[PDB]
Amino acid sequence: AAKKYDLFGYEVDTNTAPWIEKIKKCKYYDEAGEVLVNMNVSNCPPDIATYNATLQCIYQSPSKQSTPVDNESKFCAMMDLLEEMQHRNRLKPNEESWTWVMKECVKSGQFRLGYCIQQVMETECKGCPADLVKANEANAQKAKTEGKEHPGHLSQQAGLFDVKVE
Amino acid sequence: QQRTSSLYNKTRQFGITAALIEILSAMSSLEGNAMKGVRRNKFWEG
Amino acid sequence: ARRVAEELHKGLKELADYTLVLKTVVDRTIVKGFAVELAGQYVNKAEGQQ
Amino acid sequence: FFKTTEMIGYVHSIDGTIATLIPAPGNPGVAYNTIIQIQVSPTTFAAGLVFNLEKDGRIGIILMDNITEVQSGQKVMATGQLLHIPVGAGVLGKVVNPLGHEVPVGLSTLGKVDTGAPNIVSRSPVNYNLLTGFKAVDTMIPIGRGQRELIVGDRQTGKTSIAVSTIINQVRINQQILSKNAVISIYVSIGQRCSNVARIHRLLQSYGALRYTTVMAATAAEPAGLQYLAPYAGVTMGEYFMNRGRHCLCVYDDLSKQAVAYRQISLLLRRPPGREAYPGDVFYLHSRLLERAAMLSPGKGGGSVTALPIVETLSNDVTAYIVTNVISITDGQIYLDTKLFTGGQRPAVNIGLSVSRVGSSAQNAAMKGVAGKLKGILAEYRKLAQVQTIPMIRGARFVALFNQKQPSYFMNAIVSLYACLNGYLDDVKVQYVKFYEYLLVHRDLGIMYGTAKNKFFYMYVQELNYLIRFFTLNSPILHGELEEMLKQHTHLFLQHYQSKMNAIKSEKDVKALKNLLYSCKRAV
Amino acid sequence: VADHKGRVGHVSQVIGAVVDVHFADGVPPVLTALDVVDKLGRDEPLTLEIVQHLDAHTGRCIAMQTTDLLKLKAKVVSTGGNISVPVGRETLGRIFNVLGDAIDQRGPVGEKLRMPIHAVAPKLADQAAEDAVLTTGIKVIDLILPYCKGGKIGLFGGAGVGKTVIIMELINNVAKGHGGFSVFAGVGERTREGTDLYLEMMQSKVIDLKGESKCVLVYGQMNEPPGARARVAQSALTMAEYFRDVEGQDVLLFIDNIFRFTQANSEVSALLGRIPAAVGYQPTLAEDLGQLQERITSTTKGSITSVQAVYVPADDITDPAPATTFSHLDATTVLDRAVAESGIYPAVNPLECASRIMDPDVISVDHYNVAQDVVQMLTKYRELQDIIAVLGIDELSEEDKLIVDRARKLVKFLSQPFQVAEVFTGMTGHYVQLDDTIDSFSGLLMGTYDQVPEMAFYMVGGINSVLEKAKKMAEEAAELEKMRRARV
Amino acid sequence: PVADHKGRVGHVSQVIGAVVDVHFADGVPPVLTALDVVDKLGRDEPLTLEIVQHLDAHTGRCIAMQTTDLLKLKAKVVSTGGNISVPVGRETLGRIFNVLGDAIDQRGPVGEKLRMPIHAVAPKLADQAAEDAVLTTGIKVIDLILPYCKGGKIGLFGGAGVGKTVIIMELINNVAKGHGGFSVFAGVGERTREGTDLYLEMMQSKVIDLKGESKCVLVYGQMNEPPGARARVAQSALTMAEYFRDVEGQDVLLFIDNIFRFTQANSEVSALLGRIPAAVGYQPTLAEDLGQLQERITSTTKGSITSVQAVYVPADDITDPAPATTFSHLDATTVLDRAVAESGIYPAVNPLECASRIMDPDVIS
Ligand SMILES: Nc1ncnc2c1ncn2[C@@H]1O[C@H](COP(=O)(O)OP(=O)(O)OP(=O)(O)O)[C@@H](O)[C@H]1O
Ligand SMILES: Nc1ncnc2c1ncn2[C@@H]1O[C@H](COP(=O)(O)OP(=O)(O)OP(=O)(O)O)[C@@H](O)[C@H]1O
Ligand SMILES: [Mg+2]
Ligand SMILES: [Mg+2]
Repeated sequence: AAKKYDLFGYEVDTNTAPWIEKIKKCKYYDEAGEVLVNMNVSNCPPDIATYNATLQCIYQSPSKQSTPVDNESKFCAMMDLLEEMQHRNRLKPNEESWTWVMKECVKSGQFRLGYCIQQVMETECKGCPADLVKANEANAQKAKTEGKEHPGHLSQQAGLFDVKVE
Repeated sequence: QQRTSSLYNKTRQFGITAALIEILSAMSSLEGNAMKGVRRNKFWEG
Repeated sequence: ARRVAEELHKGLKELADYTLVLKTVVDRTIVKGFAVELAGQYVNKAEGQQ
Repeated sequence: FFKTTEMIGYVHSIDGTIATLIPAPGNPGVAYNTIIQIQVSPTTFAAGLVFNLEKDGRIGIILMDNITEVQSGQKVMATGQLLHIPVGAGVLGKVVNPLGHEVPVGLSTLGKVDTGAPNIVSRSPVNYNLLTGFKAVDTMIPIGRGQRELIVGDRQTGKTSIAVSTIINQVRINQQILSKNAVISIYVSIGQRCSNVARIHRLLQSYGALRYTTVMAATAAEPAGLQYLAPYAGVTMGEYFMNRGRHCLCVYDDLSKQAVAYRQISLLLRRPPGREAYPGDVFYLHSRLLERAAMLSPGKGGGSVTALPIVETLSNDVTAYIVTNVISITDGQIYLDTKLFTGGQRPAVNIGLSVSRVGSSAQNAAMKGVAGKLKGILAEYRKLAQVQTIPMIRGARFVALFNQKQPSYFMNAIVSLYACLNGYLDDVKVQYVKFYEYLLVHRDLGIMYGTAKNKFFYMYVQELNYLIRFFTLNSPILHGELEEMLKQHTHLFLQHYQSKMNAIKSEKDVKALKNLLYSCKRAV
Repeated sequence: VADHKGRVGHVSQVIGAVVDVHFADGVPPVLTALDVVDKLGRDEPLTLEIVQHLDAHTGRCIAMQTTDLLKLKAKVVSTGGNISVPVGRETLGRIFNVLGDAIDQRGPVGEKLRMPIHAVAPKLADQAAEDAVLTTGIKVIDLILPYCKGGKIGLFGGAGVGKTVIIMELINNVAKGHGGFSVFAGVGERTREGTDLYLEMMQSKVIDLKGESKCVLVYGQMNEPPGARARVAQSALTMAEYFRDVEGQDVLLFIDNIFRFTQANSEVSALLGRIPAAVGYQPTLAEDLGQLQERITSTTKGSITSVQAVYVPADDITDPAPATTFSHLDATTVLDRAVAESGIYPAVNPLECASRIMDPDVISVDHYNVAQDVVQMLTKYRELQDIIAVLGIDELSEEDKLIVDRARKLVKFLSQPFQVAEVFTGMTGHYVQLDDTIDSFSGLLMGTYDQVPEMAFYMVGGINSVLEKAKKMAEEAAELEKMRRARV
Repeated sequence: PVADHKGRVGHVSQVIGAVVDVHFADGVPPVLTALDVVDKLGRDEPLTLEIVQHLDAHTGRCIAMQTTDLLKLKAKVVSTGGNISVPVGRETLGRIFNVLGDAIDQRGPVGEKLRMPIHAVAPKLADQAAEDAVLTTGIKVIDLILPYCKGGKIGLFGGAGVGKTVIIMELINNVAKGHGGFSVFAGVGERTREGTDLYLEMMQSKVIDLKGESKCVLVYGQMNEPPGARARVAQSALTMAEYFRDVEGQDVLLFIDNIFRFTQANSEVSALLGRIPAAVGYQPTLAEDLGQLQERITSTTKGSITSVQAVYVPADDITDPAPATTFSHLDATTVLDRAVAESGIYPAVNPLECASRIMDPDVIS
């Protein structure tokens, strides 16, 4: 729209649409990160629209890479991206940004994370989508019925001279 | 005592380092000022 | 060796009018094969103790 | 179509590692700082670096490899190029040497090693933190990406462990977040022992850090040329990622031995010795190295090379020539006092002398709240050292918590610090702090003794690390549940565990409790 | 041969950053610049400045860039004169290197003239005779070692002792409010520090790229080769002379760090083939500083206030470089590492400091009398501290203890939190007026404040700040005695 | 295989002190090559030279292992075809050798079956041991407080009057008894009086059984020998130990007495060549010289060599470059105090003054 300037005052390209197209054509969500890297290297700072597309890819992508990666997490990847947008690029996440996070929690089954996001959206955004909240509660109940509410290694009781300190 | 023995050691090391350099800088003057080349003289005239 | 030297001579434009003389030297290291050096360019087609 | 090389001359003198070349009359000629190849055998070659072109055409080479096979009268070929080493992602997880050759380990981009540093208008202030995994060094001595942080200490004080562990602490983070923010690592060993390199390599492989780490080794037995050149090659491999919007964690172990190697080469060339027999340009040796580490500007992509040079002092003397020179180049220092290390307080980070000049702006909001107060609590503690006021109690607990062996996950570290800062550990005895921390992190007493009321804030939810890092623990979203679980954990611990530990008199029980504490101290 | 523009020579020896060039028509005059015309796969130009004549045809030179990929028998062409820098008001608001090229990636400078870096110093008849007090806002500097307007100032210090912080504080306190112009010379300093300064100036609008600026920034940093780091000071000083003379304008010249200039000359000297002096410096150490420092002076046309940071290697203040610099300074500020380790910032060592305007004929009589009295007691305490170290405080006379207590309060009082070190100190900076400092220290000597706690003087401003921190400390004691009573 | 430079003839060009320049018509042999002065000269011992530098394509500078008296210019010199060769095998047990690997014990021919060069590259990074292992010395103090590291270096601080000789002999006996490994003792700059005493004592303890089987080799480069010998005797002993480590796969013990004299000897040699000394006055290659020696002492996949080196601190300055550089390669420290000995405690070891790096649960139980 208008001229945007960097730290020292040099202007930056604002045509982020071509890169958003590339992000929307990625299969694995670790490829979207490379596009963002290329954007910065080309002096094209990402904007909110680009981040929403990236968060969508992290949610719609099958995996991080073609080969499995140990301890991979979509939720962790998305939250880090928001931190970059908020605390380093000084761009406030919008409602759409948090909706993707809530969707992943529902899809993954991490109901305890979903609770926190629900409060986050209500506090910052104009509430939380009703369907996601109800779905998150449904996941919690099924775990409660199935006895998976908490990790079970924790429930086993141990005293002073019983803990194995591992 | 520990602070003074530390400086004594640091002073008997700096002393040996800085003295050997002095004597080895003069060795280079007396050696680097030994002009050489191909002397151009009427050597037959001798 | 002569064929290699002639080919190297052809490549060098700056030696267009120079005539190729061949001088043989015994390189103590090489056990088999040869090598050719002409105006800096060096081609080795030799081997050493395996 | 022959694979013609370019002969320049013949080896004339071999004075240890340095050497001289006599030109062949009327031959092409060589350039400065280029790489020459001495033909040890018709098929094998040895590398050398041009250092001096003389009036008579004689060339001054610094030999690098196969120095035992170099003999006078051997032909020398010229590459005509400055040393370019293989760099990229295909070199990660490998052990190499300064020349780029791979080093076998017991079971195609090229980078120039003579590139200038980024200029004034091609840099930016550090804003992204680089977590070392140690509570003391992440709270009181923040380190940012693009910073040069010296690690100064005496021998066997743990200088390497604090750095190598930092290379390990990034494994978990790199596996979760997008690969763009992953911190690839280079470990340059300069003059160390081959045994130490093998131990470090196997330690990294155990935690699976080789996928994001590469090693560049130059053992003591190797000639000075490789040692003098190792850090330049290591940073060059790191500059590959910096110029592409990614981050690196080049570590040098250690610059002190590099200076010795450079001094050796200068003295063998008979150059004017300076202070402590070091050459006059020893400062420039490290200047052109650490300056190549920077936080590139957004226009240049926003990459970074974080530098962790290591320096060895003698008798805790920080006034040495080399130590002061490096301190005058880096952006901060981590001082590892010998007395603390021998006293059982490890990693023995002397917070009093340590400092970070540019790292405050990188510290995360969550840690910046628990740190500013921790600064005052510890500052008073040092001055005060039996009347035990609140600052003294909290200060003592903090010192106990700083004792670590392995890097701690961010969530575990910050939560423990917050608990101690708010006084939840006041009733806990100092010797039992580690056991309290282990229960808080690994175990969960609230779930154990059927008294759980929280919905999401449980320490077994490792995904909260990125919510604690986004909202700060003192947020309306996470603050309420954080206090509840801490209160329940403290109450249960005091009711069940500490009470029993205070009622142990049997000698067998005493040994049992003593060994429990040792295992907890070594594990969180 | 009077004019050598275009004279062609050939490289004959490359020892490092030192290159010999053979001109068959006669070596161009000394200090002449030459360009390596031959393209040898380089990415940057190569300019060599003549430094010696070896014969009627050969000449040794120092390169201002790296000498990589340079072969013998490479074509060199004379530039027809010495290295020159843009000068004028067009330079304002710009970043330059040793060669006068702009490195701010903004646009053409458009200077109306270029002037040579090497120039003759002012003569005796041109020297000035004005003595005033440059009020910095720092208690120790203003009271004991007052700075003189238009006078040389030196900040001697070790590594990580506070040289850069003090300069930034001075820039904030003085330079930003200074009506005249300023030149910041960076010589062998961190490139990050230069980046921060450029951003800081633009925030304060001392460099208004869309308006009018008042600061030039010449930078040759550690990464630069020894040749560049040696001549960067001359280039920056050249601009300052122009402002002083051609415009009669007051100038503030901030040099950081002057020591690297001497080090750079030492590094090249070892290559030029000179027998080293003591320690290993070049035999011309004194001459080089004299030529450079003599040009940094205030003449009858204008005034240049120069503040130079000096690095003391291995904390050896007797090192040839810093030792020779003392004689070229009106004001001297010596920083001590041990003082810093005690939590006292700035770490000025008042006993080892000196000033030229510490004269009743210049400063007020009360200022002189108070400043002398403080130093006298700080000298008594040092002697007493030798007895205290071994035996203890209790082994002193009754009056000696009183001196110790007053001296300790003086030492604590001299500390001050700077507005630039808020991050490190965690406290808001203070700006103490000259009159407040004089009156505040006078009372402490008189004994009027013998009933104030010692730590109430630590990291404060004037006496008003002292008497408020004391109040808070006493009130906080009520939260330690009332709580005690509640506990009991 | 045979090296082409064997039998190459040259002539002594220059002689100064212990430094001799030899000119070879067909080309100077490779550096570190050994040459023999065939010229008779009416001497009492043969003269051996070792090439250390190449002055030109034909001239080479060497250091004499014996006195260079009666050596005239133009004297014939014949190359030996390689670096100094030392006998290696089980036939060297219970025998005394010098730098050149010659039996100085006057007890008949060695009768070795193989020889090895003095200078050998250190084990590659791929040959390093998979994990650190403890060396059970059989001594309660050492095995408990300062355990030894298999393939590590142990600085045995202490002088005469604390039982150093008996501790050395006990370790030699225990290692063979428990681990079945042999021992090599290297007297570098050793007083010839003390060297004789050790040989007599070892015969009395039967660690050197002349009529039986011995479990120790001796290599003595005493003080009386020129600096060119005192700088290579340690390497010769190390070569003997390497043979047992690799060919036999044992866990050998290499004693070096002292390691400071090795630094001093290599410092004198560098000075003779004219190299500019570094700080204090040691050779500029101080770090490399120790590295080329210590690095060869490590635990490989075949065997191991644990070294017990006696360290001397000059002027009682622990920051001196020699001990300072040495400590960077020491894995353990064993301190002997006279006060402990005077109290009737043997071995006289100060438990609180010793240290070890394998004192970690990750290594020991
Ligand atoms: N945080 C720690 N907790 C416990 N032990 C530690 C810690 N850091 C280091 N150590 C131990 O201390 C010893 C020395 O560690 P390290 O090798 O890192 O030291 P260094 O500074 O590299 O010394 P050197 O000069 O030998 O390289 C090792 O046994 C190591 O396991
Ligand atoms: N006035 C001050 N108040 C508080 N801390 C200070 C002050 N001056 C310096 N320091 C501390 O000392 C550190 C180093 O200061 P500074 O950057 O001025 O060093 P220096 O003298 O320029 O040293 P060098 O340039 O060799 O690095 C700062 O990062 C800060 O921690
Ligand atoms: Mg280390
Ligand atoms: Mg500074």
